[PDB]
This record gives sequence, C-alpha cells and structure tokens, in this order.
Amino acid sequence: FVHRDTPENNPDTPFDFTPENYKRIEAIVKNYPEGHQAAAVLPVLDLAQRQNGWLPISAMNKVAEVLQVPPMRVYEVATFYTMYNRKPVGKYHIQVCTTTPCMLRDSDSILETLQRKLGIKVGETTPDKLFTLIEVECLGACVNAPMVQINDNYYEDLTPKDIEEIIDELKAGKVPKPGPRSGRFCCEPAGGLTSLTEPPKGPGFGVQAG
Amino acid sequence: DYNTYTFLDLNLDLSKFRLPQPSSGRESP
Amino acid sequence: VRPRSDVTHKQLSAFGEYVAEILPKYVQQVQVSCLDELEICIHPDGVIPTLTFLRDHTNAQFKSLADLTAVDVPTRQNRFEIVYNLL
Amino acid sequence: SNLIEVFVDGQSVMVEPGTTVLQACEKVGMQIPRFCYHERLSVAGNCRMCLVEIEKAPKVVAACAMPVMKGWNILTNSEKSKKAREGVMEFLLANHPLDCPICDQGGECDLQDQSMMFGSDRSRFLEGKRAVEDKNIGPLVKTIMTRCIQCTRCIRFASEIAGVDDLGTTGRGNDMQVGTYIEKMFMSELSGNVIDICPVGALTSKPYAFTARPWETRKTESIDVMDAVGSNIVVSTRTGEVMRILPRMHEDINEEWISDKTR
Amino acid sequence: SLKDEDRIFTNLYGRHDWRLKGALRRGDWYKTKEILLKGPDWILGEMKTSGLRGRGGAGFPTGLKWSFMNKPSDGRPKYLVVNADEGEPGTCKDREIMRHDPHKLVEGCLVGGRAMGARAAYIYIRGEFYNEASNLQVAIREAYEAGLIGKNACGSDYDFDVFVVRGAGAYICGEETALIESIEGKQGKPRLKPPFPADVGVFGCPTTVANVETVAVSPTICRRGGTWFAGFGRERNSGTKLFNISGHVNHPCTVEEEMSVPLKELIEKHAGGVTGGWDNLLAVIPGGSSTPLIPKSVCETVLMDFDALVQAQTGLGTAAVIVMDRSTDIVKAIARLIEFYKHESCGQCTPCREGVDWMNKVMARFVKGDARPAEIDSLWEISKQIEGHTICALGDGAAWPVQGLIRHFRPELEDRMQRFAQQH
Amino acid sequence: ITHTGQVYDEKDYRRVRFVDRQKEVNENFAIDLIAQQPVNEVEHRIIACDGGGGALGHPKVYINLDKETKTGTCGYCGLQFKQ
Amino acid sequence: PSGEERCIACKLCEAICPAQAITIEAEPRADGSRRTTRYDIDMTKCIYCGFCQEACPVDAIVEGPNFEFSTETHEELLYNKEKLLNNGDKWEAEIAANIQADYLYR
Amino acid sequence: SGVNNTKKWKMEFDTRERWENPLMGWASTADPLSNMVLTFSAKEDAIAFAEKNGWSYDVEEKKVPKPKSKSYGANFSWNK
Amino acid sequence: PTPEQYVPYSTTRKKIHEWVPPSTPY
Ligand SMILES: Cc1cc2nc3c(=O)[nH]c(=O)nc-3n(C[C@H](O)[C@H](O)[C@H](O)COP(=O)(O)O)c2cc1C
Ligand code: SF4
Ligand code: SF4
Ligand code: SF4
Ligand code: SF4
Ligand code: SF4
Ligand code: FES
Ligand code: FES
Ligand SMILES: [Zn+2]
Repeated sequence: FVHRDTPENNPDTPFDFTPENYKRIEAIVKNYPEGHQAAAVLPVLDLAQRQNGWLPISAMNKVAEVLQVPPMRVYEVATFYTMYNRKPVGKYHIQVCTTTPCMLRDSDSILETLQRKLGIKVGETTPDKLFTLIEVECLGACVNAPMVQINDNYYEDLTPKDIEEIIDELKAGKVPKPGPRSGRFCCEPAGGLTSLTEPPKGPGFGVQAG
Repeated sequence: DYNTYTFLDLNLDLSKFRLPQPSSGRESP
Repeated sequence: VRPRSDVTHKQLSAFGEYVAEILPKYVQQVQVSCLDELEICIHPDGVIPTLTFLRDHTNAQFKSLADLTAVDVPTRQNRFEIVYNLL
Repeated sequence: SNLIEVFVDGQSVMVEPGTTVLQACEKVGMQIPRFCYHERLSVAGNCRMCLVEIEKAPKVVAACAMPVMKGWNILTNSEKSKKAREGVMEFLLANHPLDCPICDQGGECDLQDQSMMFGSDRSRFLEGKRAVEDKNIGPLVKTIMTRCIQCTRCIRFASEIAGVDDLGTTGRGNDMQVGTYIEKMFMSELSGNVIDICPVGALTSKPYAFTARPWETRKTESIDVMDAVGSNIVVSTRTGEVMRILPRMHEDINEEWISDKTR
Repeated sequence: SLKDEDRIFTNLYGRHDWRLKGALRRGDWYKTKEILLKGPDWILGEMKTSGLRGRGGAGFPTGLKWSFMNKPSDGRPKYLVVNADEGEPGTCKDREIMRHDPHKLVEGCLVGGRAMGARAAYIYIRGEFYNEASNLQVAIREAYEAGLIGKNACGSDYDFDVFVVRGAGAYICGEETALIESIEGKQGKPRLKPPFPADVGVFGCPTTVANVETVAVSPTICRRGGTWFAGFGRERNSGTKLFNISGHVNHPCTVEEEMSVPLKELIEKHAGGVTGGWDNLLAVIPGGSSTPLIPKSVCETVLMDFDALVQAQTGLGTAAVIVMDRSTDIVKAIARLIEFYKHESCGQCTPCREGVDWMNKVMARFVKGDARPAEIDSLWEISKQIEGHTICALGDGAAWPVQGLIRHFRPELEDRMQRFAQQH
Repeated sequence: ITHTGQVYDEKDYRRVRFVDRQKEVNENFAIDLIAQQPVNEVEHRIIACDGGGGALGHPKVYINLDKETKTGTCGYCGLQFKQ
Repeated sequence: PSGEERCIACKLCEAICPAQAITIEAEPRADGSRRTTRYDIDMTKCIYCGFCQEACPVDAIVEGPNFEFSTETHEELLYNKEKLLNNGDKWEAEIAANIQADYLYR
Repeated sequence: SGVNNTKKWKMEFDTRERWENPLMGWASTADPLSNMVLTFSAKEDAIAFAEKNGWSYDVEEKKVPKPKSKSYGANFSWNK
Repeated sequence: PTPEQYVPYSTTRKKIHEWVPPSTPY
C-alpha cells in the first residue's frame, strides 16, 4: 500500500484527461450536488482507470487536481477499493470468484484450468500482457456459480472446458459470448423453470381500488 | 454488449434531463 | 481471594458497638475493616480512659500493647495519627 | 433548563444537552478508558475501548460518541463493560510488537497502563504478528509505525489542529497503515505535537530518541521564550541537563500544543 | 403458496423486454400520478399496512424507516439512496431486478421520493456490475424521455432526478453509513449510528437507504394495496421475497416465491432437490455468509421467515440459501468466509480489524487440524468479543458463522484436531 | 579509546587517575561486531528474531523484510536480514 | 554470541534497583540502535539483591558467580560499563552454564 | 491522557545546584530539601504548612480543562 | 570443564560545549 518513485510509475508519467475524457469528467461533477465535486473522486478515478489501467501516482495527482481535493484524499480512495489498479494489469485481468458459492461447484478447478492455459499462477500476469489472473471474492451472480469476470464480461455457469475455450477466443480473436454458457435461461432453474408461466398480467390487473 | 465508456457517455446524455443541483453554500467543505 | 470468615466480621462489629456504647464520650468512629480488624478512633483525651477499659474489662481484656506508632498526614490539621494496636 | 439529568451509577449528574456518555462520566468524576478520543480532536470511535453499559440496554454504547439521553445510567464498572475492555485490550495487544524496552513511550504509554488496569492478565494470541515498514516523516518524528493502533488521532490533528491534511489511512483490513502514501515529509510547525498525541510510541521524537525514560525525568513547569505567545511548557530535566520540553495545558495561551521551535 | 397473478416482480429471468415498452406492456408506471396525488401520507399507510419488511440484510419495518425522514424539512434537501450493491455472498437476488425489470426500480424510486420528499435518488450499483448499470442507465434515460422522471414527473408537480453511482468492489460499501461516505467520495468506512441517517446522511442532508428489492416492491404494493401484500405472510415477516438457492442442489435459481415457506418446500418445489438426496445435507446457510448455518435436523422443521429463523438462532438476511452436501469440509467452507471478511472489513474499528484476522489465523489452523481442541472454545470467546463491540454489523456478521460451526459441528472440528495429533 | 570514545584529555584534570594504573577499554568493540554479522537471508515477507534460543534471547519481535531496499534490523540484536 | 552487547538501555534495571546503585544514561549509537553510553554499578551501594538479574528483558545484566573481588581502594569497587563488560567476557562461559541450568525455574 | 496525577495539590521546594561529580560523572546535589515534595489534598491546608514551617509560598491556582462541546454528528456537516 | 587497577571514569562525553572565542583579533 506504499508507493515508491520508479521510472515507470512516477508523477513524471504523463497523464491528462483526453479532451473527450475531460468532457466526461464534468458530466460526473454535475450529477453530484452543486457545490460538491469531491464526491466525484471515485467516478473520476474510475475514468483515469478507464483511460489507463496502470493509473500511476501521476494519474491520482491529476485526479485530485481536477477535483481540487487533498491529494491524499484521492490516494486513500484508490488504495481502499480493489476496482482501481495502482499497478499495470494485463489486457484481460481475468478475475475468478473463489468464495463459498463458487468454491462450491469447484471454482478452484476453473482456476486451475485458467492457470494451466495461461501457464501462470493465480496473482501473476502472462508475459503476453493480455492476461492477468486474480482470485477475487464474491462477484455477485451466485446462482450461476462457476464464474469469471473479465472486464465486466461476467461470464457465468462455466465448466472448465468453457473457460479454456473462452481464453482461446480472447487469446486469438474476438471475445467469447458475454454472459453464461449453459442451458439455463438466465437464473431460471437449470432445466427450464417452474414459475412465472402465466402471461404477464395486464396493466391495472387487480389494482387496488383508488 | 457495452464499451468501457458506455456508462459515462450515457450519463453525459442524461444531463439534458436534470435540474440544477443544490449546494451547501460553501467554497469547499 | 482471601478466606474471609464472616463469623469474625460480625463478632468484632458487635464488640465495636459494645465499646461505642460503653464509652460514648471519647469514641468518634468505629469500623471493622474488610480485613477483619477493628479500629476504634478516640478523641485524644480518651487515651487513658479507652485503653484502661480495654486492658481491664472482663468482656474485653486487651492485656498487651503490640505497637504505638504515628503516621504523619501533613495535610491533616492534626498532623500525627497515634495508632495503638492491642491484643 | 438544558440540564439533562442522567445517573452515572446513580449520581444523577445533570448535564447540558449533547453531553456524550464519556463527558458525563468526567463530570460525575470518573474517567472512561480511551484510545482514539482527544478533547480538542473530533470524535472518531476507531478504538471502541470505551464501550460502557447504559442500564437496561441490550448492547454497550460508545462513550465518546453516544450523546447521553435522559434517564440513562452509565454503569461503568459493571461485569459487562469490563468484558468489553478485557476483550478489546486482547485485540490491540494481539498485533502489537512487544518492544516496550525499545518504545521510549515506556512509562508514557496509555496502552500498557490501560492494559494493566483495564486489560487481562494473559494473552491467547498464539498466532503470528504483523509488521509494517518504517518510513520517514521528517527529521523530528521517528515513526516506528508497527506500533500504531490505527487510532486516527494523528490524521485528525494533522488536519484539524494543523492544516496539513497530509497524513492519511491507506488500505483496509489489518494492513491499514496510517502513513503518507508517497514519502513526503510532514513539514509544518505544530508538527512535534503528533508525538505527544499518539498514545502509542509508534512515532516519537527522534532527537529525544533514547536519552531517558520518563519516571526519572524531574518535571519543572515554566514559560516558552522562543515566541511571544508565551506558551506554557514543562521542562523535563534529568540529573541537571534538560532532556525534553513538552507542552502543559493553558486554556487561553497554548491549549496542550507547543511550536516545533520551542521543543 | 403464490400465484403468477399474485407476484410483485413479474419479469424475472428476462424472456421479456426490460425496456419501457415491455415494462408498460407488463403494467408498470400505472396511474403513478394518482399515487403521488394520494400524498406521501397515503403511501406510508400503504407500506405500514403492507407490513413490508426491509428486504435488505436486516429487515426493519419499511413504513417506520421511511416515516422517520417524513419529519418536516429543516432547509436541507432530503435524499433517497438505493443500495444496488449485491455484496452479500450467495446473493444474486437484486442483480435480477435491475438487469431484467429496471423500470420497476425507476418508478419505485419516484414513489420512494414522494414518500420522503427526496429531490433525487442515487443508486449505488456495485462497480463490478458494469454491464448491469448501463442497462439501468438506459432505462432511466427513457423514463426521462417519457416524462416519467424529471421535473413534473408524470405531470405530477413532484420533481425527481434519479442517479446511478459506481461502486468499487467493496462489500462494506454496502453498509448504510458507508454507502453514504462512498457517495460523499471519502473512504468507504461506516460512520457511527447515533446521528442516524435520517437526521444526517448523504452530503449531510436527510437521507434514507433501502435494499433495491425494498424500493422495487413499494410501487406494486402501493398500486395493489397493503392488504394484498399483508395476506401472503404471517405477522411481521409478511410478503413476497426473492429467495436464491446456490450450491449442492439440482437447479440453482432465484425463485421469487412467497415468504414463510418451508425450507424444504422452497428447495423442493423449486430448486429441484438437494443434490444427492435431501439426506446429503451437512448444513444450510439461510441468509448468506453473514447468517449462521443451520444443520439438517433443524432445517426442514424450520421455514424461511425472519421470526422463525431468529427462533432458530439464524437470520433470514438476504435469504440467500447456500447448501453444503456431506461432501464438503465445512471447517474450510466457513474458513474462506472468514478469509472473505479479512480481505474486506474496513479496519476502522479495533474489534473487527484484529479480531477477524485472529479468527482467520485460528480457522486456517483448524482446517489443517494443527490447533489443539481447547482452542475451539477460545474462538468462541474471541467471537462474542467481536459480536457486540463492532462499530458496524460486519463484525456482527463475521462472528455468527464461527459461532454456528462451533455450535453444531464441534465434534467434527475436534476430530480434525485429533487427526493431526495422531500422525504427528 | 572506549566504545563512545571516552578520552579524558591531555589537559583534563582527571586523566591524572591512570597515572601508574591502566584504563579499562574494550577490544572487539561491539559497534563493529554486528556490522561483521552476515545478513540473514529469508524467504518470508516477515521474520521473527528470538535472539536465538528463545527464553535465553530477547522478547520475540517480527521484522518486515519487505523491501530489499532495507534489511530489517531487529532493534534488539542489530541483525540485518536480507529478504 | 555475535558480539553485540545485550543491554538495550531500557533502564528498568535502574528503576528496580533498591539501592539506587545502577546509573544509566543512553543515546542512539550511530548504528541507530539503542545502547548505554554510561552504565555504572556502584557495588558498595549494591546490596546484591539480584532483582536486576530478574528485571532485565534481554537479561543483559546478570549476577555472576564470582564472589572474590575484594579491592584495595574504594574507587575500584565502583564499576563502569567497561569493567562490567570485561567481567562479562571473562565469566561468560560459566554465566551461560548457570543461566542454562536455572532458566526453566524462572 | 490519564488525569489521576492532576488531582492532589503538591508543594515543591525551589530547585538548587546539581554539579557533575568528577570521579564518576554522577549528578551531585548540596540541597537537602530538593527531592522532597509533600502532597496536600487542598490549597488551604498546603498554605498552612508553609506558614507554620516558615517557608515562603507562591500558590498557583488549579487550572482545569474547560468544558468542550463535542458531537460526532457535527463534523459530518459538509456545510462546516 | 574437561598497575592493573581498574581506574573508574565517566564514559559519557563533554555535553555542554562552550563558545570558542574568535582567534581572529578585532
Ligand atoms: C458489511 C455490510 C454489508 C452490507 N451490504 C449490503 C448490500 O450489499 N446491500 C444491501 O441492501 N444492504 C447491505 N447491508 C445492510 C445495509 O447497511 C442496510 O442495513 C440495508 O441495506 C437496509 O435496507 P432495507 O432497509 O431495505 O432492509 C450491509 C450491511 C453491512 C454491515
Ligand atoms: S507502545 Fe511502546 S510501550 Fe506502550 S506498549 Fe506498545 S511498545 Fe510497550
Ligand atoms: S500513529 Fe499514533 S496516532 Fe497516528 S494512528 Fe497510529 S497510533 Fe493513532
Ligand atoms: S466492523 Fe469495524 S471494521 Fe469491520 S467494517 Fe464495521 S467498522 Fe469497519
Ligand atoms: S541491563 Fe537489561 S535491563 Fe538494565 S538496561 Fe540494559 S537491558 Fe534494560
Ligand atoms: S543487585 Fe542489581 S538490583 Fe540489587 S542492588 Fe545490586 S544492582 Fe541494584
Ligand atoms: S460467491 Fe462467487 S459469485 Fe456468489
Ligand atoms: S474512545 Fe470511545 S471509541 Fe475510541
Ligand atoms: Zn533480535
């Protein structure tokens, strides 16, 4: 949680919101209450992350500058949240959920598959710089337990084979099917569903009088 | 089915439908 | 925890009243400490009278003087606190 | 009017509205044990070493924080508010590095005493301890911050009494370290007060590193001559040479703080 | 039990347009103006009579909660905060509402504000869900276009401006006082409760926080009346709730079934059945990781409603059912939940910071079996020190799974103790 | 001369004492002895330092050899540890 | 064993000395470590209670076995750090054996 | 931060010479009443001790911390 | 197991250091 000057990451590293980015930045500012800009540090810090994954010390300094807050204030926000990365990350940053729901259903095996294909251990980045694996905690979407969020893709209900296959598409080509890869309709019961069979009731159906 | 800047850009658009926000009345907390 | 015997705490308390009634005149305070010890406090004039009653009373014979000492509380107007311990 | 009547164990100390549980204990005469609360620093509730038990209430309350209400009885020496301190002190000590014969806040520790008085006789932390990395906060304050009980007094003083707003918390979990994210020295007047205000000896004075130990220091109360505010100060002398000058409280002139120059 | 005719959320599992056109077809935004016209009072009577309990981690009577910030404005704008952070492990409950039936949320927020005079509401969807929010954002844009939201909503004079705030991967952000601070832009560390959120909240203005399910059901309840909702349940735990079943079961799914239904029935009628036969149930986690797990003999006897669970010593919570077959090392299952909490608690308070790390170290040794048998009740005592002393509830939450493992599975942990001692 | 180089001086009025009697000073000064001690390489981020021998050592402390930039030095033994 | 003197100048041996015998003043050695510039046991003041042996956390000050140190002059009895360190080096082998035998008891 | 040593009044005699000792460098004092600090419960009683013993006295009024108003809610005020 | 008198002295340093008069005459 400490930063040390290094040529690759220093205030020297250049960072400035693209003319387009700066536009975005203000959009954030007015969404928040007037006279309140500090509240936008996170959303902004997020766009610095959108700009560049590394988000070096220089980038946080700019965020504080644009948002006119104590610089530390930005440093504290970046350190507290895992969403922000203070180190460069690979192109994909595959994040495997390895907590109880996912542990159940063998998320670890998926992790193993991922590690094997990437030929890298969890918490390590391929030299290709396209893949970075991390064992993240509950990412929501548990009904579909096997799971691996990739830059929000949030693939779900995946069996080990599917995982490698997904990596294949990413390794060389377009992205795999955003979302789960199973027969279940969303989070409907695996084989079909036993609820909500009736057609949607009409507007005003059984509306309490007045 | 969304690019990284889908949300923020959408939010920029949402501005056409928002009242001027209120303020505490100070330069900075 | 020390092995307190309430049997004592009571008997000594009862004697403390006994003495307080027998010599209303000089006894100012009487208390049996939680350490099972009685410490009648007397006006300085009652030195002779209170001791003599304890040395020569059938229901309270206190024949030997274990010690005579004087703590000094400088704050206290009466600096010294002569303490006589009797058996 | 404006005199809430609350019973501190039955003393019915009538206090003004907004009096915190701790403040009532002070008035009645008691002093609730406390790590994160300083009178002239904002209430933070970080340590929760002050948990007390208002009568007829399910949970114990944070003294420094709960505004006392009407009819409450702040049972302080209950069988509960002692398990609420015997069990917190278990935690502060668990991750603590026992280098008390290095910590020059040896006899000046509000954490050993509170342990010796509101803590337990023995430890059960058979697991391992943590360690943080000593950094440089400047040439006056030696931050051996593996000592820090994350009480956030510094981050307050450094923002509220002095306007430095540099020191801050970094991270979450048991490796929240309260040190400057980038190594920028804490350069400001009023800087040395952090020493006096950190009850732990994590960051202490570097010149007065290891020259003495507080029981020995004979303490003579005198006046600051370096500046014209005439701040009250206590000169701590051992065997005839001054070893340290630390503030002594004067409501009107220096209320518990002294300049970097005059110490 | 529950009929499709009698269902609050009627667009689950998609299959239908999540957009306004489809939502309108389904019957959303019905006489919304009339509802607002009924007046804030009328809405809270509805919620009160409804007996709608908070669908969040802890259920507080919705009516009372909303009522508090119904006191007259003191010149600070009142606000609405809707927590769309699906932090609780095992809970995909809320994600469904936004992803599939978002417009219901939008109207709910509007109805929500009318109930409490919030100029605006901010929805904190967890940043993890980037895809989810965009959809919600889109729907909101449409509603503004429709006039549904914005100035003179639905023509009704009320002005409401809804927002969406990015979460940043923190379970604690979910906490009521901490959601605010993240909204405020400071570090997400729960503030204390004594100045309650109503009195002081986001941006120091009157504020109220609701589980997204709680905000979503308020319009349907308002339109369909309090009694309807009241009838489906018993006493306080009265209402329709989305229950999720994840783990060791034939078909994991978010049913939406009515409340107070037998645990067995819920996992029986829906969820297929316990994978490997009901008897292959080492334990059930009813409300998610925070609530204590209940072992099999207690479970079918008990049913899923908050009153029944508190009798059982467990919490309905997010009603996330996590099931563990006899094929799982519970000592390690609960151990990762303590690992789930050491990687996540803010560290603001002393009891949670060191205590949760202390239990994590002991729990890891317990899984190995290195620790001696006497240490097991030691963790009992460490557990309650954390339970009543923490600034927020997460320390409350960390202690309960530990307490459950010792309470019902004490013999198994002793054997793991024994197993290591034997091989030396 | 000595550890902290005590040097009653050519002009002091105390150097008179050693006349016809030697001074007590130390060879193998400690100041240089630990400097002569090799840096204990370790694998773990943090390491202990019983001082060697447990009860017969120093109160055990855990040192953070986390930065190769600095070899942690237990405040008690002056032993540098090389990550 | 490395050669670094055990004392780290916590100075509680001075605190618990019943006779006021031990005088300790310290300053950070250039190494940055904490060491005693002056450690003076006045043996004539000392009543050989052995509490200093007890009190030391690093157990730097020990009651050594030798009892035969009678001296012609009073000054010789006053002992500075160099005499005690020299006394320590001479008797370290037996002191180590003695502490080895009795530490379980303590 | 403990206040149990700021309760009882103490009267302390004026400090005197503390010259270094030539043989060992120990501090040496010629003033007998130096280390003596008597503790008195109330200001009136301490003044009495000085008068009957004939020592000159210069009493300093107790200064106790002024009541300070604190409330966790107050700092959460963005306004101020 | 199969002239040398210890002269006592203070090992501390000068402490208070006085101001050397300027050797430059004025
Ligand atoms: C550590 C922690 C995490 C929480 N996470 C969530 C969450 O993700 N979603 C949520 O609705 N409530 C969460 N809560 C509970 C909220 O603080 C609050 O009590 C609840 O959202 C109120 O909603 P309701 O009034 O609709 O029940 C959490 C509480 C704690 C202590
Ligand atoms: S702070 Fe220094 S003194 Fe107080 S306990 Fe921790 S180490 Fe011992
Ligand atoms: S440094 Fe001292 S003051 Fe600052 S937090 Fe750590 S302990 Fe509290
Ligand atoms: S319990 Fe204390 S530490 Fe854990 S989250 Fe709530 S506040 Fe932060
Ligand atoms: S001898 Fe032992 S006790 Fe006396 S100072 Fe040196 S270390 Fe501390
Ligand atoms: S033995 Fe150690 S402690 Fe006892 S008197 Fe001599 S020096 Fe002081
Ligand atoms: S635990 Fe992995 S998503 Fe629920
Ligand atoms: S003093 Fe009460 S919480 Fe720290
Ligand atoms: Zn060591």
